[PDB]
Amino acid sequence: STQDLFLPFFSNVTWFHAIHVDNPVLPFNDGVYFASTEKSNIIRGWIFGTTLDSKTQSLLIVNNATNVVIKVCEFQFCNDPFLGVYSSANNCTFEYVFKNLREFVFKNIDGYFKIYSKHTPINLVRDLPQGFSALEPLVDLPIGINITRFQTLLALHGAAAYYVGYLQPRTFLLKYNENGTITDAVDCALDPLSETKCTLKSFTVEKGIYQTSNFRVQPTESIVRFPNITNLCPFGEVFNATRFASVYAWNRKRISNCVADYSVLYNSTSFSTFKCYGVSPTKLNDLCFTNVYADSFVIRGDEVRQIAPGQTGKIADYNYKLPDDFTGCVIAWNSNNLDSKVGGNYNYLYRLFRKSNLKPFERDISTEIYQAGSTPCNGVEGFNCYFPLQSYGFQPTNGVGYQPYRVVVLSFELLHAPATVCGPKKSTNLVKNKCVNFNFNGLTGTGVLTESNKKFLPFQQFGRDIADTTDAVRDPQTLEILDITPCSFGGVSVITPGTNTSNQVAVLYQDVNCWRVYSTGSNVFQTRAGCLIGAEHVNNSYECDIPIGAGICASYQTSQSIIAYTMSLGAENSVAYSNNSIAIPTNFTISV
Amino acid sequence: TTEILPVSMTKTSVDCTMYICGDSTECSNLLLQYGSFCTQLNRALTGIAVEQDKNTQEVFAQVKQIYKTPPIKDFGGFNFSQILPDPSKPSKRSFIEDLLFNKVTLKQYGDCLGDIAARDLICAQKFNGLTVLPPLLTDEMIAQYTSALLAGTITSGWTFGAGAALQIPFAMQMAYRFNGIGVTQNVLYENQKLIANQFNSAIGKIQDSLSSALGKLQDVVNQNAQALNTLVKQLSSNFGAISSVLNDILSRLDPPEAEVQIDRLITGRLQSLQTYVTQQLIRAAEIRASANLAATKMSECVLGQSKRVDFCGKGYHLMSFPQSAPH
Amino acid sequence: VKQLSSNFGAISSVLNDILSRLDPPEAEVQIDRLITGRLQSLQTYVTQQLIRAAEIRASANLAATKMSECVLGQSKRVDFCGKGYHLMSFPQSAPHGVVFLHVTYVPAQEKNFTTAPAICHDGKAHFPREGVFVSNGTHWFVTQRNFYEPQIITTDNTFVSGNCDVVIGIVNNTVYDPLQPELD
Amino acid sequence: VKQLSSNFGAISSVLNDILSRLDPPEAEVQIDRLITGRLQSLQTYVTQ
Ligand SMILES: *[C@@H]1O[C@H](CO)[C@@H](O[C@@H]2O[C@H](CO)[C@@H](O)[C@H](O)[C@H]2NC(C)=O)[C@H](O)[C@H]1NC(C)=O
Ligand SMILES: *[C@@H]1O[C@H](CO)[C@@H](O[C@@H]2O[C@H](CO)[C@@H](O)[C@H](O)[C@H]2NC(C)=O)[C@H](O)[C@H]1NC(C)=O
Ligand SMILES: *[C@@H]1O[C@H](CO)[C@@H](O[C@@H]2O[C@H](CO)[C@@H](O)[C@H](O)[C@H]2NC(C)=O)[C@H](O)[C@H]1NC(C)=O
Ligand SMILES: *[C@@H]1O[C@H](CO)[C@@H](O[C@@H]2O[C@H](CO)[C@@H](O)[C@H](O)[C@H]2NC(C)=O)[C@H](O)[C@H]1NC(C)=O
Ligand SMILES: *[C@@H]1O[C@H](CO)[C@@H](O[C@@H]2O[C@H](CO)[C@@H](O)[C@H](O)[C@H]2NC(C)=O)[C@H](O)[C@H]1NC(C)=O
Ligand SMILES: *[C@@H]1O[C@H](CO)[C@@H](O[C@@H]2O[C@H](CO)[C@@H](O)[C@H](O)[C@H]2NC(C)=O)[C@H](O)[C@H]1NC(C)=O
Ligand SMILES: *[C@@H]1O[C@H](CO)[C@@H](O[C@@H]2O[C@H](CO)[C@@H](O)[C@H](O)[C@H]2NC(C)=O)[C@H](O)[C@H]1NC(C)=O
Ligand SMILES: *[C@@H]1O[C@H](CO)[C@@H](O)[C@H](O)[C@H]1NC(C)=O
Ligand SMILES: *[C@@H]1O[C@H](CO)[C@@H](O)[C@H](O)[C@H]1NC(C)=O
Ligand SMILES: *[C@@H]1O[C@H](CO)[C@@H](O)[C@H](O)[C@H]1NC(C)=O
Ligand SMILES: *[C@@H]1O[C@H](CO)[C@@H](O)[C@H](O)[C@H]1NC(C)=O
Ligand SMILES: *[C@@H]1O[C@H](CO)[C@@H](O)[C@H](O)[C@H]1NC(C)=O
Ligand SMILES: *[C@@H]1O[C@H](CO)[C@@H](O)[C@H](O)[C@H]1NC(C)=O
Ligand SMILES: *[C@@H]1O[C@H](CO)[C@@H](O)[C@H](O)[C@H]1NC(C)=O
Ligand SMILES: *[C@@H]1O[C@H](CO)[C@@H](O)[C@H](O)[C@H]1NC(C)=O
Repeated sequence: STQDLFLPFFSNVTWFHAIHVDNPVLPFNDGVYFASTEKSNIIRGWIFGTTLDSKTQSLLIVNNATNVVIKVCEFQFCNDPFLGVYSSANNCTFEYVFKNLREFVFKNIDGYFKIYSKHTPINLVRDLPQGFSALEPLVDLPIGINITRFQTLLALHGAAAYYVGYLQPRTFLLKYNENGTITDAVDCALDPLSETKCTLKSFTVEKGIYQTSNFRVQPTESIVRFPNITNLCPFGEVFNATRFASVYAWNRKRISNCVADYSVLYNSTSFSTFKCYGVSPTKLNDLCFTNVYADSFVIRGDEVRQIAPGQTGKIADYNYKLPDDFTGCVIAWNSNNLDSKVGGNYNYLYRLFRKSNLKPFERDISTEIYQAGSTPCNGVEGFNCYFPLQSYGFQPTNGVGYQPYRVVVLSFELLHAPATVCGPKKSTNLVKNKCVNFNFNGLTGTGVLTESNKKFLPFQQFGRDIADTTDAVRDPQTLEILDITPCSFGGVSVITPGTNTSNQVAVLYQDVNCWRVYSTGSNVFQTRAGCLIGAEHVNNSYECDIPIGAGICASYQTSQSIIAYTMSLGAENSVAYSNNSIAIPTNFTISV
Repeated sequence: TTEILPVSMTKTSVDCTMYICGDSTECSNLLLQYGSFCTQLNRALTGIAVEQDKNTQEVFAQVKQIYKTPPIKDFGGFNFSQILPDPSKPSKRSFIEDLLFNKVTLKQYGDCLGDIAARDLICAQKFNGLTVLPPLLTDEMIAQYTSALLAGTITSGWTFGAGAALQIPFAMQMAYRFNGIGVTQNVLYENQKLIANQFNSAIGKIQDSLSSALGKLQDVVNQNAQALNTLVKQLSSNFGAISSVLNDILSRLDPPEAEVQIDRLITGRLQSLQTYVTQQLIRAAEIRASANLAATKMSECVLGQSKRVDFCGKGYHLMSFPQSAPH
Repeated sequence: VKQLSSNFGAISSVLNDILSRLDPPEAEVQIDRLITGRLQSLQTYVTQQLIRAAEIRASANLAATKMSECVLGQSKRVDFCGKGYHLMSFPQSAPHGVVFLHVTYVPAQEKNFTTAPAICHDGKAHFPREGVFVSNGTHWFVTQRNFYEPQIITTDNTFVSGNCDVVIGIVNNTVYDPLQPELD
Repeated sequence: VKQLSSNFGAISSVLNDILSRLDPPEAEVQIDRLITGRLQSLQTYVTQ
């Protein structure tokens, strides 16, 4: 078994001709299956790209009469390219120099353009043929471009026909013979029958009834609902303040009602340190933030490693302490140009002495003459009686370890309470009664939204059930409560007479009253076991062949078809009872 | 006197992916590494489910001739009206079976949408892949089987269990059974009215004691329900992860860091399913022993007269009558 | 054997692949995941083997009871040793099991008779010793219940108890009394 | 009683040894390993 991008079985491919008596621009969705039926070498290559007009980069794979040419350049392709392609080819990064069934598969993953292929002899006139043949790896090109469209390159003066299909992520069950070749496959998501084949891990199914999987619905739309925020967050009086605080009397600032679009700092501010706890830096753009605070101070360069959870040292013991469970980011940058003076800058201060370590987010500003030993000080500052604070000497000619650094600590909460910061992301309309992917204040999921009678108190945003999953939400725009429901529900079973006998099957939907069915067909029959589709109902009563349930059984009878009936319990005979009448046996039987 | 026996239990099936991942595609791609375990669990559950139908078949479907009781009820003064089927109720059940069925208390997607979900326990189960399968024989078929057994015993004695039913007057059969406990026939024939009156009064006492008992049959229902609800409740365990909610982890964390948390949750939920399946196996073995005992009692107390002490009641056994009860 | 290809949340399911490309301190965590998974697999196997062994043990106890009561004797409990009145059984060995051949007696061809509980001869009530009273239509005989072998009602064949005023369906007939001819 | 000396892939099988020498955020992962192992032992006992 393997899960990958395959062409689904029995799909619907597009067909193109070159018949005297077609080279359009096509999409390249997730990879292409390309088949070609030829006798005279008409199909000569392809061009892959996005715009194909020299503003972006394109890939040319061509077979000219003598060579195979693979180029990645900025081409001005012709509107109608052929052989008997382009005009410009300026900045080139990569360069390299019906009787036939030429099958190719094209993929584009992580900067690699992957090609598989196989050639087959055929003898036909039209229509893509039947059969099975696995393609083998051909080449893997490191091009590093964004392909979205493609166009076929043909030749001019001849009979040719080419077919295009699109790949999807599927699970397949492949079969390897004793020589190592793939001779057969099962598409595990085509049919319920195929699903039982996939589960039993065999190509043969015996007669019976099998549970397959609950009925699943895929979402159609995606929606985003963030609050109405217009202002940008104050990155300019946080990261670009003229004077910072000393680490012992560190500063704390509230932040609210602003969009957190930090891409404005890309040109503004180069950071030597930027580390986030409890969140991935790649999710910041999709989240909304609760109780945001910013802490600011200035330290020596050597001491920056101490602004982290569970650290020791004088900064982390007497000046500034982080919690063990911290959510937020630490940001630090060198500030020698701003905070160093040629004589020496003594404005910035720290605590060198404290009886005990600080608690998390506790500030100490007390200037009490520290008593080292015995013999109390009476606040006079002498032997074993020291001024508690000390200053940093910042000069332009310090070593990098001794230079000043500006530090900002951002503290926030995620996905529990109503939020007001909410990074950059555009909101859509609210759509109801459909299975839809959704994002509410950064919380993502899938399901169906309905109007709710629940009344939330003003300080709450989400509602959770016994299993702890979120089932209600206040809309951040209209302030209305909405219920969330899963869109996958209901049991399914498949009835087969045996794959040896036939491929015809019946399907039972256990939670449908006959529509949440895979196909309607005909012969829709309702039982207390559910809705049965694909079986003819008869008024007889036989012995049970295949049990369906609630007294209903099924069989494969005579033209052959699946029939569903009510099982008979046996023959009915009444005893001839009277009050003066007996029955005596006259012979016997010996039975083994 | 009355004896109560459990014969079958609830049949259940699990959608493994529905329970472990919900509708998360990433969790399903991660879970593809554990498919053998889900297939193994489902194999064990399907074995249990077919065994339940085999139990019911072995207890109730011994004889394949569906006898009918005679229209003329001349049984020497014995009145079996309380255990014979009432031909006017929708279900063709006897009066006592109707009383018994009222003493044990045992769904479309649109029916539970929104509020109703997570409040009603059955829908909470069904949104997490836990389904209950219906039995093969309905209540009406089992009632038909019991009525056939009763008609056979009161019209033909014990002959219908060895071959073809041979009719005999009911008093002469009673005299035969008196011979089988060591009492001569004339005792029955002389005391026939007293014996019939005592039998009728005793049946009345049974009836009046039921409309006022079935704990052995209610605890099976309670145990199955409690196990399914415990599985639904165990979905709020972190198992040492940041949260127990997949959607909360998938936002705020990228795939390489979300994978370790998802892996913890997957291991925990597979362990929960495994524990459920093991305890279901042990319970099914106990129900199977009980159903074998019920089949032996049906053969030896209803289809014959038993001489082994205390197998068919307290005292010298004369005859037995079966009635169907839920499970 | 098939469950050895599970990663259990490790980089690979192959130990040799992990041991190359990783040093002991980083290989230990992956190996630990694999060890936990494979111990769980062995545990599941052993538990299901225990439950299956209990079922086989119940079956073997039943087989021993059948051997004692059907082969080493004649059983009167209904349907334990076949369908019908049990006569005898023969065991045969089978791979992992036993097969029993039960020889039983089955009543074959039935005929209808009118019957009666007692006979009233001279103000006395006569009951069968070990049979049943039947009539072919015109005449009265006594027979045995499981095979039809009619006989003349005599005093060495019935027993008397009481008069004829209490038994519900008594009939009038003569009882031979096979001594009177000899005394004469 | 004897199965209480298994590490289950942790630094030690003794809780007091882990609680000294390690802070709560780093002690939690080791304690979690021990908890999972000891719950599995109790489960096996109850099944048998
Ligand atoms: C097919 O393409 C190849 C490569 O673009 C052509 O080969 C080049 O031809 C030019 C013109 O003579 C030479 O200057 C290059 O050195 C050749 N490159 C090679 C040989 O690698 C080839 O001529 C083309 N064939 C046709 C029929 O046009
Ligand atoms: C892509 O091509 C353009 C166009 O030639 C390049 O831009 C010119 O490159 C030359 C080569 O040094 C310079 O003299 C010009 O000043 C550039 N600008 C213009 C407007 O002509 C560009 O460098 C190429 N890009 C890459 C990545 O190779
Ligand atoms: C918070 O303040 C209390 C009281 O000032 C501190 O506790 C005292 O600590 C001194 C030694 O530093 C002891 O002599 C006192 O007996 C303590 N009193 C009480 C009531 O606990 C405590 O250390 C301070 N906490 C921090 C983190 O500075
Ligand atoms: C009792 O039954 C046996 C068979 O079970 C009868 O024997 C058969 O008789 C027919 C003709 O009457 C023959 O064609 C068969 O070959 C006989 N079978 C055997 C095994 O011998 C027997 O006749 C019956 N007796 C009575 C009195 O009905
Ligand atoms: C057999 O028993 C039934 C029920 O005990 C008797 O039917 C009842 O008869 C009384 C009159 O004595 C009525 O008041 C009840 O309503 C009857 N109940 C039902 C359910 O019919 C019946 O009479 C008894 N005897 C016979 C010959 O049937
Ligand atoms: C009932 O059995 C009696 C007694 O065997 C039958 O009467 C006998 O009939 C045979 C045949 O005609 C005679 O040879 C005997 O002499 C008769 N015996 C007596 C005592 O009369 C009688 O035929 C049978 N009745 C029916 C209806 O079958
Ligand atoms: C059996 O015989 C007794 C007496 O031998 C019959 O009882 C007498 O029957 C006649 C006519 O039916 C009555 O007039 C007498 O009063 C009855 N009692 C006596 C004589 O004590 C009895 O009826 C017979 N049974 C039948 C013929 O079925
Ligand atoms: C496998 O290889 C052998 C030896 O070359 C060959 O004879 C056979 O046809 C091949 N195919 C199969 C299916 O065995
Ligand atoms: C980035 O900043 C530099 C220095 O202020 C400026 O010269 C440049 O134009 C800026 N780039 C843009 C357009 O953001
Ligand atoms: C920071 O403030 C100074 C003061 O004039 C300004 O020149 C600089 O461009 C600012 N940087 C920003 C806003 O990123
Ligand atoms: C936000 O926008 C919506 C729609 O534009 C509007 O109904 C609502 O009043 C606005 N304000 C708040 C606080 O939701
Ligand atoms: C299906 O719905 C119909 C229409 O309401 C109803 O009569 C019937 O009871 C339902 N079927 C079952 C099996 O409950
Ligand atoms: C089955 O019986 C019903 C009602 O008796 C009747 O309407 C239906 O047509 C019958 N079906 C067949 C195939 O005869
Ligand atoms: C006995 O008599 C009843 C009454 O009609 C009849 O139906 C039955 O077939 C008879 N049995 C035999 C064996 O003749
Ligand atoms: C048998 O029933 C008839 C009426 O059908 C009755 O006259 C006769 O007395 C009854 N016999 C017995 C023994 O009850």
